[PDB]
Amino acid sequence: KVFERCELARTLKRLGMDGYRGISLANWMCLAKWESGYNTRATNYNAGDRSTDYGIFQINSRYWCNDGKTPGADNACHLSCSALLQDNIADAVACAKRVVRDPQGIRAWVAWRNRCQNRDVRQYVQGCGV
Repeated sequence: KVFERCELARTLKRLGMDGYRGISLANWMCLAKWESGYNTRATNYNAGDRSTDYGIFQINSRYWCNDGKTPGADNACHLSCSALLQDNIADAVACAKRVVRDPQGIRAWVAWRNRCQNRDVRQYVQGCGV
């Protein structure tokens, strides 16, 4: 499923993401936008370390979900990586919340640092009623 902007903003808000561990909804939107273009089916294989990034937040298999094919990987969200490819993003949101509970917070995603940190992200939620 490829979400429309405001559709996603409200979906995320209903899932309790607004202000989760101090992270505004606009930050999550900017993250999903740059990670997957709001596409829940987005996938990226990393030939370098044999891991894959899954879903709307491009959550990596080396640490967060299990796909059975990533060497010496962890599964901190305790989810099959397939759960991160559903149209329903509840499990992906649960996992993204897990990711940010760690030291780096939202900084865990390099894309956020590159495209969202110290940027004007207001435009991501304007007009969405959130």
